[PDB]
Amino acid sequence: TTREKKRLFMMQRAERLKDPKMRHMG
Amino acid sequence: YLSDEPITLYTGNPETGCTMTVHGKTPVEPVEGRSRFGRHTYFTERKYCL
Amino acid sequence: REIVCVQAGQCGNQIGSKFWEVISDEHGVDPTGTYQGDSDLQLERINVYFDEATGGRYVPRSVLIDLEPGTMDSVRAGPYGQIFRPDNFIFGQSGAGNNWAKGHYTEGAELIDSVLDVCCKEAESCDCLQGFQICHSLGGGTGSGMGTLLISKLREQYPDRIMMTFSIIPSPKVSDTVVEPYNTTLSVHQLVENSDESMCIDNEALYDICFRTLKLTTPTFGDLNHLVSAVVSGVTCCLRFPGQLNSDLRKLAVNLVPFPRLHFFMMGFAPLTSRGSQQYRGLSVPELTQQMFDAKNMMQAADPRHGRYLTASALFRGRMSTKEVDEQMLNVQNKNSSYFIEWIPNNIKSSVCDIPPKGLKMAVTFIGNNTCIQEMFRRVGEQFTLMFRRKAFLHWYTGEGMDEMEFTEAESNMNDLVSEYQQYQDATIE
Amino acid sequence: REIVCVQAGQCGNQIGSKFWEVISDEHGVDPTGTYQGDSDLQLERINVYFDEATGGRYVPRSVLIDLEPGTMDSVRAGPYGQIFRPDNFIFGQSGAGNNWAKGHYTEGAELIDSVLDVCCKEAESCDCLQGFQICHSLGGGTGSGMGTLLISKLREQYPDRIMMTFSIIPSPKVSDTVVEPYNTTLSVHQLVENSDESMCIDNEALYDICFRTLKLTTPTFGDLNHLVSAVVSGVTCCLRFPGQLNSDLRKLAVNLVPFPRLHFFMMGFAPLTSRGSQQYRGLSVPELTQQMFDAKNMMQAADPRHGRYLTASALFRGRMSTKEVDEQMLNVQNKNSSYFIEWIPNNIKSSVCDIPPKGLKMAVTFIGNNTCIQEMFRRVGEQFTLMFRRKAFLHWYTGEGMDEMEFTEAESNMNDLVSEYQQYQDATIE
Amino acid sequence: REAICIHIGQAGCQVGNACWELFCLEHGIQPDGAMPSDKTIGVEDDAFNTFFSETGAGKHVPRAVFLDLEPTVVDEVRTGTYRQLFHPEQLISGKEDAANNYARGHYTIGKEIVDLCLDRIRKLADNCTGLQGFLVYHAVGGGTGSGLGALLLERLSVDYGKKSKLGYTVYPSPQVSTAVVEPYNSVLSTHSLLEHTDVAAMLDNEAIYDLTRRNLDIERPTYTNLNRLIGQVVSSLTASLRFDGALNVDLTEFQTNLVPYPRIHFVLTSYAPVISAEKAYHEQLSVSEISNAVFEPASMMTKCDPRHGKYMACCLMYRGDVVPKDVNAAVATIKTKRTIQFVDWSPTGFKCGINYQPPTVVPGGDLAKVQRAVCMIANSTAIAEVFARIDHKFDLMYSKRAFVHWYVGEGMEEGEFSEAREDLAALEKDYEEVGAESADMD
Amino acid sequence: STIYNAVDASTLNDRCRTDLLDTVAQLGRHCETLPKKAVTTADAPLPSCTFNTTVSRSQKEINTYFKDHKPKFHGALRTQDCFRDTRDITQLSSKEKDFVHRYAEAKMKKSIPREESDDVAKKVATEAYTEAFRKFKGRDPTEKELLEVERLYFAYADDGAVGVVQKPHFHGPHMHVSICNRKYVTCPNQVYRASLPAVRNARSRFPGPIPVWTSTKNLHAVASNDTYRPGVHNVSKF
Amino acid sequence: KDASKRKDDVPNRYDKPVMGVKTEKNYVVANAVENVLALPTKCIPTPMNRAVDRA
Ligand SMILES: Nc1nc2c(ncn2[C@@H]2O[C@H](COP(=O)(O)OP(=O)(O)OP(=O)(O)O)[C@@H](O)[C@H]2O)c(=O)[nH]1
Ligand SMILES: Nc1nc2c(ncn2[C@@H]2O[C@H](COP(=O)(O)OP(=O)(O)O)[C@@H](O)[C@H]2O)c(=O)[nH]1
Ligand SMILES: Nc1nc2c(ncn2[C@@H]2O[C@H](COP(=O)(O)OP(=O)(O)O)[C@@H](O)[C@H]2O)c(=O)[nH]1
Ligand SMILES: [Mg+2]
Repeated sequence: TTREKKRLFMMQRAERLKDPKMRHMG
Repeated sequence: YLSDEPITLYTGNPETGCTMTVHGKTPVEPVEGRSRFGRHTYFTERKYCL
Repeated sequence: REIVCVQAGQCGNQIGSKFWEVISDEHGVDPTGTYQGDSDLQLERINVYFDEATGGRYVPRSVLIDLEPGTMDSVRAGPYGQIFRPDNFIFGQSGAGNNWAKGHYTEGAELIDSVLDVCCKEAESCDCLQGFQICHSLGGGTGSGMGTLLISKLREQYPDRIMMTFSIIPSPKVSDTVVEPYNTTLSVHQLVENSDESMCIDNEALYDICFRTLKLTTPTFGDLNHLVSAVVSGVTCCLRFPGQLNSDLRKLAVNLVPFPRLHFFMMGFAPLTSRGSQQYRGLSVPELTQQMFDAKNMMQAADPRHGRYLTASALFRGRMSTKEVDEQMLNVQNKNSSYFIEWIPNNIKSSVCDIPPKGLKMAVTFIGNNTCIQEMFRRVGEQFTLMFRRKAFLHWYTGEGMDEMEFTEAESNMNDLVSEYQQYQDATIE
Repeated sequence: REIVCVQAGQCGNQIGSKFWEVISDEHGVDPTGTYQGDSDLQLERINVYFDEATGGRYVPRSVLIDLEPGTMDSVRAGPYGQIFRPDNFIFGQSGAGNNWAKGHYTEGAELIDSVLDVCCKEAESCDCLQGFQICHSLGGGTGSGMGTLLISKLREQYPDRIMMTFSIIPSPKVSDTVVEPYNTTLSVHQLVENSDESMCIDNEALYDICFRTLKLTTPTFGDLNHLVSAVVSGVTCCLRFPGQLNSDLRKLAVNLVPFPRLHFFMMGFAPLTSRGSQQYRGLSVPELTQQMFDAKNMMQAADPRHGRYLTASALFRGRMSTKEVDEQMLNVQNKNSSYFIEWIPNNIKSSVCDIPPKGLKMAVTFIGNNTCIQEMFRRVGEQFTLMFRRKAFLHWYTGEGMDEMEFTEAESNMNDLVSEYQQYQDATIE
Repeated sequence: REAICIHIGQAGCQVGNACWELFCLEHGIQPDGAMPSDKTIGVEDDAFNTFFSETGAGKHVPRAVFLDLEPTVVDEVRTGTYRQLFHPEQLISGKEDAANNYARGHYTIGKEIVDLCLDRIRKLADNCTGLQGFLVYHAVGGGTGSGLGALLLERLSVDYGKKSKLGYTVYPSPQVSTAVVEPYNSVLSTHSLLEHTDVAAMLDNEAIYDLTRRNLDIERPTYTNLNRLIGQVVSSLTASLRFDGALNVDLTEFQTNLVPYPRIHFVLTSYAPVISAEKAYHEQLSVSEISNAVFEPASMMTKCDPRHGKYMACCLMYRGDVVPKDVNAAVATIKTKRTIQFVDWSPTGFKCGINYQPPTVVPGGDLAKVQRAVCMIANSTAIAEVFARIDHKFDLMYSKRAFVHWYVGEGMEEGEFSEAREDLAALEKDYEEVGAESADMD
Repeated sequence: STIYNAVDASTLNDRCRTDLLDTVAQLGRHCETLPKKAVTTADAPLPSCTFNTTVSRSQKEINTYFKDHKPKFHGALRTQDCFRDTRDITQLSSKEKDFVHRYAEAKMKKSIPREESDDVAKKVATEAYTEAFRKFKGRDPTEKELLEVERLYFAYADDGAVGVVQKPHFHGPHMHVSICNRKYVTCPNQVYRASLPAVRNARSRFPGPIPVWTSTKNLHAVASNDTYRPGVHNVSKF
Repeated sequence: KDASKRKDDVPNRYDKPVMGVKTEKNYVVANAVENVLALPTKCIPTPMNRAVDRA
């Protein structure tokens, strides 16, 4: 389903960008 | 002699535990092999913030 | 009757840290901010220095300002640092460079609006505001420039209140910086116009207090700042505890200042004695009276023996008789008539307060208005004239933008202050 | 008393999504549409924002419009997207291209009839209709063109209701598009004739709110849209809950607008504080009022200190005494008297509502009519004059069909609006 | 909160190897650029930030460029032990040397290489948020160091403007010499150093050889010893930015306290506990004794005697176990001495600094390990005597135009010799005039 | 829809319609009277390639009212002074002029006579000062002692006496604190005319740690700390 | 060729600024005369005018 994949991608992106160092230079 | 920390007034006595309280100190990293007098600036400079 | 504190520069922030430690101890406030005291007398005036935050907590009404954040991380890291409100720390990015013009004109004007916003936030919250209290050094860079700038703005906004300053001035003997005379001269020019009452302290006098009276083996700046915090917390004691003869900062100003420019005072605190000696002497009003006038216990390099007292004030803390206070002040006034200005019939005011600092049976703080303070300013002017005649380091200040005429203004104003004190010293009844 | 909301373009659709999340939370509506609340006070005014469909569920009276379906697929994918009625989403097949003329004349007229049909179907279903509420950006393409087209058609069809708009306008410092001045000028020309009351927001002001006040480490557009959703949901609180002194959108308009062209207002919401700082300061009516007038808490780049307040309104939510509200608003009027227009004896209206926003015991929203809004329009007109004198990009608009005379009319109308604000901003001693 | 180092030519790159070896070992960065840290956000330091930046893979890289016209020394850095520490773009090398000609470096060859250096420095300055100066290492005796150092300082002074440039310079020794044409290059170099530097520290190899023979017990010293001493001095001056202390000193405080007039910016440097291990057993090392040591002319790293001039300002940096009261007692005792003289217009002659981090020990080093040290930089009129010995050698060679045809053929007008010689004469007269006691009404 | 159509289609009576339309017309006229900014016009010498086109682009194209009421109250307090009116704030004060004269005398190493002015305020102040000096001491003041007139600020009392303001107040708004707190825009202790000081814009800097400010030349350009400080020169009255 | 001039020349040892400026006055008499001429002031609110006294 498209909605499930979009929600999953957004959740993983939010998990990645939570660390400021990783947002800067990951 | 290349690795031991010199005994100071600001490090206190290691074999008695006494340590004078003075101005100019900052929080200390607990990692092994690091000096305790390294500067700490997280409170006033949140690094990598935007 | 609420006081607002301003802490400026490294010296000011460190003295402030020790002051708030002393005040938190006297009112039984835990370093987490929780009240843990053991008498209602402690709680009933807590509002004077602390505001109440939600669920038990108390926060201290103080503003911290500095041009480099190195000190601010140190005070936040200190044992009581957590009590301070995070929004109350104001800091820049580049240092004062030990330059008065840089601290006053370039980074001063950049930060001054945010400090005035915080000071207004603190002042407008009080139901009735008493004077401000400021601690700073005159020899530094951000302390001198931004302290005098902020004093000028607060004096514009609250001209009917009291303006009080505690100020450190460079020793003629142990300087840490070469350009001290310029910063000191410009700052005293600002203070003599702006202030209502100013206390001056020499680091040399605190070292002599520690070594001769306390016999400390290894004194540190923490001890000097502890002595200063002790007197600062002592002057306000009658504002916040009951007593047989109440007193107030405005009452001190009215009794101490004969004319508006003569507002520079000497400081002392009496019960100081080494741990070896403590077993040999009990506290009593004669002992406090003898120590309070002993020049060994005075916090300035000028000595009373070269001048005359216009006025003096003594505030006593503790359970004691009023007869002994009155008779001691009468005996000293009658026996020592040569050290008192003769066209004033009685120079000493006394005050008595019931609540001593915890763990001491009695204490007294002494404030003195003596013409010998003119000797310090003349000495600073000598070092300035030696440096100024040769334009020794002037290009830094001129590069910031000052006209040389400002230096001549500061010299003329200091010379007029010395002349006015000298003329009142040699006045006569005729 | 029912409100109909219209959300246009990507910014409008995103703010609408956050608004409907906040409103669904306050009335306890599950994302399936089922009522799961815990007090009858929630049900008695649910009609104001929701219509009831059979078997319990509620659906929100909102129309979704955009020229490219990307946002609609995003809102359908959102956490509350399912609640929306499928027939209420209207979309085309090609974008606005950031061009006002494209959004207004060619693709606008093709869809506008279907939007008017849906809006009329929604309006005629209400038992009593209150004003419309519209969210859109003025710098975009479909937001500006179709929003102003729809505003004109609804004002023709419902001239006796209220027309209220919340609008975001491009920063001169943080812009995403080069042709922003043309779209902004034409949109302001349409709004000053068509609107009854217009609120303006700068993304720069919301970023300064987040960074200085909230100390957010990594802010996102969702936070910006929450601040906007908070003020919009706060203005209507007195319409839908009991209180000691009820208020209404029409009552706000009658007290705020002295003359029909002066209907542009500033907004603020007071209880904003970072999670670390909140333990150090309790909320109280003096604190909310002081933050409420603090320009740091105002959502536009223009500063009130460069103008004067003609009128202001404060809506309080929570259980509180009327004496503190009245005396605080009197104290603020007396203390800042130079910033209030002198030919109106009292400029502030107050209102009190019993039910606060979720998670806060009390809150206040502020609406202000201040002449400093002229600085924003002057800045946009300056950038327009730089671009228009050189015919910088006009061929796009002329190829769509616009007469240059439209540009000269819009410029003249905005210049007259700036002049009217400028005469009242400055004092006249004579 | 950061400083960028620019290394030019052979002496500057070799001194750079010792400096970066010390800064790595003091902070703890491994030779491949790795350093373990704490896994929880907020419990971490920043002292490395002055000299290193970390990559997203966790490698550390230093804020330095290495500039040379011959490949050999940079290829030696590329193939040595620190191969993985430096970014390869930072190590810039040309094809052929400036052949001891200032003219060849300035006009013909440095003109080709200078734009790559400026592009690298720009890329470094863009990755900063509180840059507070440039540190430059070069020798004025050689062709590329003099010519390209001058050209690069001129370009930096136009592009960056107010930013400070502090130079550590190896000047030609008064009787030890390595090349015949040293006077011409040093004279032409000093004009550029005069216009484009805020503080200039002068070094002579003959003084550091004397210091290593007298204080240390080394019979056959080599350049690595001198470079390790220079690295210790630079580490002492920059420690005030990197570690906790009682009295910090920002680089602008040095310029404010040490420079009285904008041209009077040439300073002498000395370091106190230079002592061998055997001596440590029999010597106390109190604050007053090392303070007395810093004033002995046997401690200086430049061959000049300060008793032939007057001091204008002194800056004393103490690191280690020192208490301010002991510093005050020491400075008052120094002030009492009659062999130490200050100009009468400078009554408050001293600046003090106190830092808690004691000096680091390097595995192959020759200094003993000590709990405290003091370092001094001071401005004195005696330096005017140092320029006179180079100018005499210039006059001796120029009286017969001994080698001028190389400079004129490689692109330089003969007039530049006379202009530079007159500029050094005026600088000598400025140091004579500023140091004259008092004045008179007529 | 225009206002005329709405008025003509409304349910109001004729008189209210006429009143509303007249109000709108008067507002329009008063708006026309106001100072304004001139509408922009395209330049004349504009180059080519602005009127030209391209084949693909050509294929794409489709082708009085506000009366003044100033009520006066009997026995209202005096809020003006002659001495206050004479002085101005942009020029040098009298004490500054005195210092300039003393500086010139010290530089030239000789006494310089002062200029004589025919201002009536100076004469009134000198007469009052001479009377006070004669009351305090039997002598008349000398020329040297009459220089004190320049260093002081003078004002009239309510009954017409001449006095000296010991402690002047700020010419902007300030606080007088009593049993209640109050703001006074004007107070008798003020020396200069009352004015509202200019303030710096709160949103001048970028929303972030980067050093970007707004330019001093226009409202949209940006600037940084390169060779000048843009944060100190953003003060403006409006 | 670079011909820029960044640093100003050092001053002569005889070049001195104007300094040592002193004003001459008798502070006792001046202070007494200023105190005699001083105007009284009050920090209490000014008496408010009644609504009937309008013209
Ligand atoms: N202290 C010290 N002095 C050095 C060192 N290397 C060279 N010198 C001295 O510096 C001078 C030579 O300058 P060089 O650096 O070789 O000149 P260059 O920069 O290579 O210029 P070119 O020869 O044209 O390439 C001589 O006086 C050497 O004694 C070193 O590593 N340490
Ligand atoms: N008594 C006392 N003096 C201090 C303290 N810290 C610094 N000083 C003195 O103040 C002067 C330095 O001024 P400083 O506070 O650094 O100026 P700033 O840079 O403008 O803040 C020197 O004379 C120091 O000895 C302190 O905690 N207590
Ligand atoms: N506050 C806020 N601003 C937005 C949002 N989406 C876009 N913007 C801003 O609005 C402008 C773009 O306008 P846009 O909404 O794309 O116009 P449209 O294409 O007609 O819908 C830019 O300044 C964006 O930064 C949003 O969700 N919230
Ligand atoms: Mg070489």
